[PDB]
Amino acid sequence: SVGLIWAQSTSGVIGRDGGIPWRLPEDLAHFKRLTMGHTVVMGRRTWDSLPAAHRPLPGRRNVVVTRQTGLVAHGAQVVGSLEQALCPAEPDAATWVIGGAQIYALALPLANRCEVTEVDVDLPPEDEDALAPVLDQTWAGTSGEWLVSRSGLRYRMHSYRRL
Ligand SMILES: NC(=O)c1ccc[n+]([C@@H]2O[C@H](COP(=O)([O-])OP(=O)(O)OC[C@H]3O[C@@H](n4cnc5c(N)ncnc54)[C@H](OP(=O)(O)O)[C@@H]3O)[C@@H](O)[C@H]2O)c1
Ligand SMILES: CCc1nc(N)nc(N)c1OCCCOc1cccc(CCC(=O)O)c1
Ligand SMILES: [Cl-]
Repeated sequence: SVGLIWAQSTSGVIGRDGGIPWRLPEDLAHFKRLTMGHTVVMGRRTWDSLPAAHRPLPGRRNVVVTRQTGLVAHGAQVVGSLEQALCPAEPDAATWVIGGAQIYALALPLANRCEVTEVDVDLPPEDEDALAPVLDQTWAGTSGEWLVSRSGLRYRMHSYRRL
């Protein structure tokens, strides 16, 4: 079972300028709760985007997908394709693909679950933005209530499963 987890603005933006263009502590807490103890698979750009105290993400098996031969990622396992990341020598009951846009597009056909945070922040897309995948009719989901963060942003969590 492979799941995707991401946070997006309502407009679909997930990344800008090498980072995430809002601050939402409640989403980071949700991400920690869903992923702790499990495998997290990410593209190399997302690995390079992690803040220092989160590189590697503590308490998870970190896997980094790159085409670079010989890349060392201290605290993570380096693999050469998403398929390799999903064929571990040591199986894990739960594997989460945690971004970014390039890796989500490769992972979506292989996944059966998506956990999405929607953030009500106005971000007209800009040309180098990383965008969320769009879930088609093969997916169905459920939505939590709109909540207000302690920092003031409206947000809500959606849970999708493959039909
Ligand atoms: N809001 C969220 O939930 C969320 C989550 C994660 C990331 N983000 C944001 O998203 C952005 C990063 O996303 P991104 O789309 O630019 O990059 P990405 O998907 O994280 O990483 C892209 C890299 O993955 C490797 N890769 C891609 N396709 C591959 C393939 N077929 N085989 C092997 N390796 C492959 C390449 O690494 P090499 O160049 O090393 O070969 C490529 O440069 C950042 O802004 C980050 O902050 C947001
Ligand atoms: C929490 C974002 C997130 N949220 C969900 N729901 N799914 C994800 N895959 C997801 O990204 C996980 C990879 C990035 O991890 C961190 C971890 C800690 C602090 C930051 C700040 C980024 C900034 O402020 O630029 C980023
Ligand atoms: Cl974390």
